[PDB]
Amino acid sequence: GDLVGVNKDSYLILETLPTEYDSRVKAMEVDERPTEQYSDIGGLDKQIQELVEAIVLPMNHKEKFENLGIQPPKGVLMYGPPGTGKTLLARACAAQTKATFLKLAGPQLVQMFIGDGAKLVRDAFALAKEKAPSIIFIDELDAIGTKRFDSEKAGDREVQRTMLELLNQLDGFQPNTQVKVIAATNRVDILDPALLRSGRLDRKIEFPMPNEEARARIMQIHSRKMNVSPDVNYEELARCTDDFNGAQCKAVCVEAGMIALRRGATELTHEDYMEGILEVQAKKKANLQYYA
Amino acid sequence: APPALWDLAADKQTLQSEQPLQVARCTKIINADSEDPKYIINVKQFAKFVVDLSDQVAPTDIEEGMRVGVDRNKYQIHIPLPPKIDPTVTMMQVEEKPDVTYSDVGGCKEQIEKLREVVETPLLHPERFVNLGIEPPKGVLLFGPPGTGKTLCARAVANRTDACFIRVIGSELVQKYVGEGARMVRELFEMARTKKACLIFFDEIDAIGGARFDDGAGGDNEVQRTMLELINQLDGFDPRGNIKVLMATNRPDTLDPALMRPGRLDRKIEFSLPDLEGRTHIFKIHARSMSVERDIRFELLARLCPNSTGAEIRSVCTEAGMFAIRARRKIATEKDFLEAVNKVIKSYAKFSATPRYMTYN
Amino acid sequence: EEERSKVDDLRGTPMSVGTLEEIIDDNHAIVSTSVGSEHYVSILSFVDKDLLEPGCSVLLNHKVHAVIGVLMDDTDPLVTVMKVEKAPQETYADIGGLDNQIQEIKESVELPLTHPEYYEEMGIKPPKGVILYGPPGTGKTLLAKAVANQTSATFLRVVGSELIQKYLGDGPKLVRELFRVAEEHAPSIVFIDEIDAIGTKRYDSNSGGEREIQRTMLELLNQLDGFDSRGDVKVIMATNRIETLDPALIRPGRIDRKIEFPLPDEKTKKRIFQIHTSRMTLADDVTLDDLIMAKDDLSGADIKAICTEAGLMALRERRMKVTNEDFKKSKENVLYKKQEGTPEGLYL
Amino acid sequence: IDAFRLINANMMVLGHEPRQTTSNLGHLNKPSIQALIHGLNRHYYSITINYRKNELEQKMLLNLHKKSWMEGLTLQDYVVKEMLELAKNYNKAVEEEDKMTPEQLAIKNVGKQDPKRHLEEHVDVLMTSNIVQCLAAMLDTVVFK
Amino acid sequence: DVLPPEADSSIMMLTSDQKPDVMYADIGGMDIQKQEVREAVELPLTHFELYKQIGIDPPRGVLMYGPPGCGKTMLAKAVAHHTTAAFIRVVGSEFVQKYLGEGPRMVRDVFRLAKENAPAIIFIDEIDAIATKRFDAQTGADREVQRILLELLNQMDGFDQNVNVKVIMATNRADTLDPALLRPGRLDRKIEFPLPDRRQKRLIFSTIT
Amino acid sequence: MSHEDPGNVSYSEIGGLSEQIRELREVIELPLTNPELFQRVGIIPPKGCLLYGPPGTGKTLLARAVASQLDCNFLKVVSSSIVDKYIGESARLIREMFNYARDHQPCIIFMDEIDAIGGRRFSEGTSADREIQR
Amino acid sequence: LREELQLLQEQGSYVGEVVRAMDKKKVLVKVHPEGKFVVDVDKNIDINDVTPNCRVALRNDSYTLHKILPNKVDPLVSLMMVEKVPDSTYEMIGGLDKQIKEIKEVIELPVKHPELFEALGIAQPKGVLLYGPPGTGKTLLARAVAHHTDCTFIRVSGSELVQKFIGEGARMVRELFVMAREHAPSIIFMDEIDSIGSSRLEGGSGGDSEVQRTMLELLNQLDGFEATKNIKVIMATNRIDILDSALLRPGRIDRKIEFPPPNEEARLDILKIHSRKMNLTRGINLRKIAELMPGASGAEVKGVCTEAGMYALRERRVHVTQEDFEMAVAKVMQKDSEKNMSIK
Ligand SMILES: Nc1ncnc2c1ncn2[C@@H]1O[C@H](COP(=O)(O)OP(=O)(O)OP(=O)(O)O)[C@@H](O)[C@H]1O
Ligand SMILES: Nc1ncnc2c1ncn2[C@@H]1O[C@H](COP(=O)(O)OP(=O)(O)OP(=O)(O)O)[C@@H](O)[C@H]1O
Ligand SMILES: Nc1ncnc2c1ncn2[C@@H]1O[C@H](COP(=O)(O)OP(=O)(O)OP(=O)(O)O)[C@@H](O)[C@H]1O
Ligand SMILES: Nc1ncnc2c1ncn2[C@@H]1O[C@H](COP(=O)(O)OP(=O)(O)OP(=O)(O)O)[C@@H](O)[C@H]1O
Repeated sequence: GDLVGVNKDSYLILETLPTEYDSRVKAMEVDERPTEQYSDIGGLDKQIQELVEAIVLPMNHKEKFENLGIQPPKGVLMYGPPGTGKTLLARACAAQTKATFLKLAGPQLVQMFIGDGAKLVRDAFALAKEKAPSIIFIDELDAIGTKRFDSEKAGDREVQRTMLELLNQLDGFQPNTQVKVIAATNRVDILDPALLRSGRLDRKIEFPMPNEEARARIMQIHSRKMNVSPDVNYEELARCTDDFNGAQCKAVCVEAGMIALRRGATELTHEDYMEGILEVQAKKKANLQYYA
Repeated sequence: APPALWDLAADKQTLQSEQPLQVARCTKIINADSEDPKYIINVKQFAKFVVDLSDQVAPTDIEEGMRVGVDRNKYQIHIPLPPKIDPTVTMMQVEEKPDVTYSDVGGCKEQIEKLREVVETPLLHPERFVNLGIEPPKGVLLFGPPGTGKTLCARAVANRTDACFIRVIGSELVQKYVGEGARMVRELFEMARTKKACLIFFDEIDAIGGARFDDGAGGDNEVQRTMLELINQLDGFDPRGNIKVLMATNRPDTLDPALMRPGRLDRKIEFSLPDLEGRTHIFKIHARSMSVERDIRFELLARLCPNSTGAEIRSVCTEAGMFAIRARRKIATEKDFLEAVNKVIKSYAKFSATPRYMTYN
Repeated sequence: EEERSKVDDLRGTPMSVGTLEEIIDDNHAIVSTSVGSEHYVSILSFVDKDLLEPGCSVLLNHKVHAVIGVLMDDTDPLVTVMKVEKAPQETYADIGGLDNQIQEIKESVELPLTHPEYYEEMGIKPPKGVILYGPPGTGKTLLAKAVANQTSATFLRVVGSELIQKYLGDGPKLVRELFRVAEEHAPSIVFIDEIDAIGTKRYDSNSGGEREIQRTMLELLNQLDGFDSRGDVKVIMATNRIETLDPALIRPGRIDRKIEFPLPDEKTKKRIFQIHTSRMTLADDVTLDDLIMAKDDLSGADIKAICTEAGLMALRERRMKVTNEDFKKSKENVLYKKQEGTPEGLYL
Repeated sequence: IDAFRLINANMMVLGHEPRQTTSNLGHLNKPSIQALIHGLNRHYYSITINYRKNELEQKMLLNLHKKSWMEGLTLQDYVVKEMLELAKNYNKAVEEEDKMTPEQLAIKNVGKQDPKRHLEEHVDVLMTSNIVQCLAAMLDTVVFK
Repeated sequence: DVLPPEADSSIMMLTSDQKPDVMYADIGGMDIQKQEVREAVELPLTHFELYKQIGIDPPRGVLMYGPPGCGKTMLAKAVAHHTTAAFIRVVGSEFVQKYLGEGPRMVRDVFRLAKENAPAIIFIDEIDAIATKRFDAQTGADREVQRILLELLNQMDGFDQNVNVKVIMATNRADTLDPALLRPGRLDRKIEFPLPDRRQKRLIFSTIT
Repeated sequence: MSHEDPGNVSYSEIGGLSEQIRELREVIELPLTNPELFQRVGIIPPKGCLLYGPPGTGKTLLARAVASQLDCNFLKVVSSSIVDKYIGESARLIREMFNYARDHQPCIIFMDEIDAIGGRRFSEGTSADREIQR
Repeated sequence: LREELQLLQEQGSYVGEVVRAMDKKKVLVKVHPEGKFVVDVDKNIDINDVTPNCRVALRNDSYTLHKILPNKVDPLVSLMMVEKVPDSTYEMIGGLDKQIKEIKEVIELPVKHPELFEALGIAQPKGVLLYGPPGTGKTLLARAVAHHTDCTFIRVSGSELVQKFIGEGARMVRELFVMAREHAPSIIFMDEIDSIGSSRLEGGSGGDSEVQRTMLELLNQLDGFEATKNIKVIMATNRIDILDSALLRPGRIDRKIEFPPPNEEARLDILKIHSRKMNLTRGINLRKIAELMPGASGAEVKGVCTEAGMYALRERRVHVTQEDFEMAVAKVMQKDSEKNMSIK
């Protein structure tokens, strides 16, 4: 091992002291519980369960899996045009699983020196095996997971080898079947074909632009705290939402929280939602002028 | 010299304190605790320091990830030292002095009211208390034509209660090799959480966006380090941050910070840029500069040079005094008609020189 | 008195000098000797702690690693490159025929410093400097327009600098740490001439590299942006192309103007050759008419040494005196032609 | 070894320069033993060390040491001829390389830096080498008759 | 007292004489390559009295390049079975270590065994690794070993003229080589290993059968 | 040697290709049991092999199965150990890996995912591409 | 010695390097493996006597200055130089008689004759260059500059170790020029930076453009402002670059020297000089052997002497026969250009 006390010139080890190694590579960040819950989303009900299943099933049903000889999934991919809410949603799943949450990211695996990414991933799994099954979430794996075409070299190539080392840990190392790890990416434009496995990415969910009824449900849960003017039909605001991402929905939600005092511009009512809805892609202006 | 004399005689009392306070070396970060009295500390000597604590410091003052002192004789802890500020790269990135004040023009049509209602006016909370919340959005976004941008932040310093916010430029993230942006955004935000409501500003992504790349490697994956970890740190649970954030740019680039922010940040604006009556208001404050009276007609030539912002017409009133010293003149009304003579020839020469006959031909 | 004699043995004799790490509001000073050391020193006087700033060298007495007092030494390798000096014996009047072109750059740099009365009453103030360049080989001839600026206050002659491409410093502050040390000794002028950063096609040789070296040159690009550009520290750039600077850099500066050096004509050739031969007496047998007439669009330096290459071969005949044997050999150099060439070749 | 004694630092008001009998004081001050030792002469002063006569045991200390160091009994040691083949290598192979230099002493003459003495030390080595082998050959005629 | 001196801890030398390595019967370059190799490689071993008569310098330079075919080390092993000789078997990248102070000892001890005793042919395979010129200071470990290559490039000038030394060299990339390497006055003999093509097929099929 | 894997059985569990199942059993096991065929006929046995992917599976399954079944005689190499650490030396690792390969016999070495550590010298990035060339 | 060894015993007597001198009475001392230390008096070496960039003996007690030792900056420079250049006295090279004819006063006139420059009322030239197809003198022109001018050989890159020793890196516009001031009659040479690599004119004329800009900026120095004379430049031409050097320097401003192709009178003298180191028969005619080698270069004449000496070595004879010189020509005639495809 390492970390054995040797005292001055005496050169005698009295006791071998824990825990593992080393420095800030040891503990990335200690997290407890999220505030939000999985009930803050809508329209994803069928596709969110695919993520909810794979993480929840090994907890309680592990005794039922040993009877039928079933291996629980490990790698899971969460992607969609942002905002898809995957940052808080996959984090809100750590409260239901009761497992300890550890914050991690692609850039977090990058350091100044060489070979440090290979030291970080082997460092987390060492704490993962000791701390019992847990939940580790990473964000934007496709960035560090880009093998491009030719070389050399990619700046993150140290991590793109470490990500493939994670595939080797999910290949040759049996203990890596423990402490399921959650992954999320912005785009599937760059995806490794070797990622297919139960230990590797297994459940991979394509999150499209939420439905017009789904965009109304997710934005109502966010606006339930604020005080809004009465007479909200919910019919026009749902239909006026098309192709818009969940983050652009909160952009209207955050906008809808400013309408109380004055604001001073006059929103009145029922035009609030369609205001910030058009803000990003609209509004003419032109149309015609300078042209026909 | 009086401070030099007395100090040389004041060290005679210091050589009584000579031996103590020497043992303070070195700075070391603790890692784990085996028991209540004993901890372990990683020290600059590359080993780990398993230590007790002196009776002067309570055991609750020593927590994991803290830099503390030691007494090299008895080896017990002396005093914890929290402070250390920046590496060599980010210490320059800290703001030094205000510049680019917005008193030169006002008021703007929309973009001034767009942001001021979401961030500035709620800072004193005549509004946010009753109006929100819905914890307010943490930042805004500035972009558009170059005139005008970042100028509103300096005028906000005079209108902001104690104390002024430190602003940070985003074009210094590239020095040598890679990985400096990793440790950069980490510790500067850890200091930002200690800034207790002091805002943090970001801008100048166009300063690195002129060329910066030929074929590869970019430029893309190595940039995903700083930009994603930024948003990742921006997505951090605690506080976060009570110091808000301030974001700015020139072009809409890039998309990843643009679609991540609306769930947290809000209120993007588009410059604006001057107006007809806006350009003459710049000449109103410029009347206090140079030597200028109220007899001049500003709107005469103001409509003939659109999209000059406030920077070009500043050089117009600048080079105007350049010829005024060469021609010995003084007051801009003297000089009534012939101030516009140097105003028309200098402004059109600064844009460009093109033959006018080939235009219609 | 007895002060210096009493306290000389406290710090020394064989004391060591470290570097100040940080300053604590509790009066405890943390000094770091090389490498990786700390300490606590409590001194309430002799500071001068504000002028110090962190990252500086401070004394350490033997007993025990404490500071008797702080001094300002060196400072840094960059401040040394300003000297020396320049301020030569040459003046702006030593060149001629550019008087119409030089009056724009000369009056712009003379607007600050001397004649400040109309500079301060204005309260606008274009202290932006200029940008120089020109063919065929000029742009250092426009530096000969700054030889009058070299004699004005403090000047810095820079070609490719040092720390730009070779090894980087910390931030733009290198020019700004020059500005704070200049503010006591000010005014000052920092010239920029013939930037070789982007001038080289293939860098020497293969390095870290074809991509990142552009990003450490991008560090220069943001260093001149700059944050936050206020005063002068005059900036006068000389190089082939100005397009290397991004439009975001022009916003802080410098937006004043840039000038080009045109090919000097026969009136300028004779005038430049005359002033160089004015102070130092020329020879009467050599006429200036056939020299300026036989050449078309050539600098003032090229007309000079074509008479030197005649005097070159002249000493092979062992003549220090003016002799008519060289007059024909100098007229032979006029018949030799070859002074200018450039494509063309076409009939238009 | 070393010896030192602490002088009182509170004596700074009084004189710092005892003692009498400068004989052992001047000899103790030399060699002065480098610098830092004399740099520690602040607050300290050295002291002389002499040996009262142990000659009772000191006579046997030389006797017990040399009696066991001479051939172990003085008998037992009486590498021999094999070292002579190694000696005659040092009496021949080393000779010709040392006798090229007298040829280098002749220049000739004279373009090389002089004087240079190549005589020692190998000449006296060859002297003792034959003194060894001749008195070692006497062991035959000493032990026998 | 100093060392004899010796080769110290560098390399370590010899290890070629253990034998065997590769028999020259496969390809020896009979009557074609054994000619150019005769005069320019194994004649420089000594042949002292013959070179003073002609007055032409038989330089140490032997260059090899353009695999396939291999050749190279086999030509070093072919001469090993012709005349018994102590060969230095090394690589371009192997001598880079954590200590740059040993460098000045290496090229000294490597080239001191050629001048004092001459059954010596020194072979260095794929020098293009250290031939890469890296500017950065953190890479100074690489900057020092190409000075090592340039130091032995100076030591070859200290040999001429003339007696004695021989150095054979092979690399797979000739573009990264410094201009001082192949500049005249140091390597005056460059033997390009020809592409085997059709002529060596029946030759390599004869030795394999 | 801290690795591990079941099988034995996993050799023939994949099922295909039958020609790759029988050939990998020969080139490995036959030189161990019967060196006579090489010395009597006078042919050089293959000292290396290359298994690449992923057009299907069986790379890590079939090779590591014989490895784990060969017990104390084997050598494993992960692509993460070549970069090692800042100013680290893997050149002595490559010489050590093949040095102990000449000790335990027949040794078997697995190198997986060499695209990152197999760096070409055509385009040499930063300071880190040369240490890959070494 | 035993007493002297004691002073050197404890920590040992080190060697320090003084980077700069301070007004505070402390002198900076740098150890080679370690960092930069500092030490005060030191009353043996006075404060004003301490000069930067020098070598001093470091004591083992107070780390003071025991002795003073000089440093040699130029021998490290000249090491790279003497590695890259031989001597070549005037008799060693042919066809150079016209070169040193009109090039001699490019060297010694600005040194010992400042007066005749003002006889015509004129200043010094800024350099020269040669242009043409090879030809020989790529080595030989640089070979002659060291022995003729008696100047530093500081040369164009040059790898890798041109930038390292002088400052942090060589910008070629200052360092190379500053080191040219240390030697009073010093000129500048650039070799080669002319070859086919780089036959595409991109890297060939692009890397030289910094030297092309260096010689242009030198013209402006001695015109507008400078205190320094004798600063000049000389170029060596291998392939192309004839028109590239002619655009900037069409004999302007200096004596016009064309890089000589192999010529009749050029092959006569270059063969007689290189034949003085060999034993040759006296029944040989040096006139016919020079005319039988059209084209090639004077360096090829040296190659003929080597090839003609290899076969004479094979026959085991002390001399060489002119028939074997014809065998040396037959070896080099097979490498000429290419054919017959494309043209005819
Ligand atoms: N479909 C959705 N349902 C509920 N909330 C959403 C939805 N989409 C976005 N949000 C909200 O918008 C806020 C902004 O998060 P955002 O969606 O930008 O992160 P993200 O795009 O999931 O990040 P990443 O793509 O890196 O996983 C979140 O706090 C989240 O609660
Ligand atoms: N045919 C199979 N039978 C049983 N298990 C298999 C099979 N193929 C793959 N596996 C499992 O997948 C893991 C990886 O195996 P292998 O390396 O052969 O495929 P792979 O290279 O990962 O494929 P990909 O690169 O497409 O993911 C092994 O741990 C193994 O348990
Ligand atoms: N539209 C405008 N109206 C009035 N003054 C302006 C305008 N645009 C710029 N200015 C003036 O120009 C001066 C310098 O502005 P500066 O070039 O620093 O803007 P900037 O910070 O570069 O803009 P951005 O952040 O968009 O790049 C300011 O003092 C400001 O008064
Ligand atoms: N007669 C021959 N002709 C050609 N090649 C042969 C002959 N005999 C053996 N070889 C080949 O030479 C190889 C070993 O020679 P050597 O060590 O010189 O290779 P190498 O030059 O290092 O290889 P590389 O060119 O890839 O670096 C053997 O693998 C063998 O195949």
